Amino acid sequence: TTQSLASVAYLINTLANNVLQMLDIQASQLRRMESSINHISQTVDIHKEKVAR
Amino acid sequence: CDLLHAAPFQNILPRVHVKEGERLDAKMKRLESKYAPLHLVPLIERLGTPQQIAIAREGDLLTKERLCCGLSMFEVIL
Amino acid sequence: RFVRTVLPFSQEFQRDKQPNAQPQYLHGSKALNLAYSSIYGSYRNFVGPPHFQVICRLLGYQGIAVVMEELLKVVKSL
Repeated sequence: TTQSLASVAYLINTLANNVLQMLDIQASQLRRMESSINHISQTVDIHKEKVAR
Repeated sequence: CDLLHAAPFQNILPRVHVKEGERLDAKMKRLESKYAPLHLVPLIERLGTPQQIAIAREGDLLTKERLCCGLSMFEVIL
Repeated sequence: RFVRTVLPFSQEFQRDKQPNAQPQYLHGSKALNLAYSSIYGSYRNFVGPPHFQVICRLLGYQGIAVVMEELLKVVKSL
């Protein structure tokens, strides 16, 4: 039973760490995506004003 | 009115009062140094992505150049 | 200032029907709706600088150019 309890706790810890790591990289990718979208939106709006001028 | 609000970020300073004892050049240089952080282009140039530099330069060019700086259209209509 | 004339020579505008919805969609509560209508009722009897500046802000530059070109065409036809 002690061996089983130690193994179960070890499995839970590694799974939790892996999930947290996966979530963090996903958030980092999303933040990088947001910056690119903002740059594209800024580029579009300056392009439109030049045509209006 | 719109251009008036963009003066701080374009190094557009007014004519400050100068009295006996000091010259215009020294006062203007001190005043420019005081408002240096507000100026945008060099702050982006020193640190910032090239894309940010290009966007800021284009935005500054569009804002400074407008149709009340020696441009009219009533003559064309006539 | 521009003011309305007398004995109109044209009555063919036939504008679209006004949209009607709950008070919330327009100026919040019913009590607030009456106050705003009264406030803006002073601008109905004339057209002046306040109307022109709002038009400039809303239309930007594309609206001005297209309006000017259309007015030129109207003058040409007349």
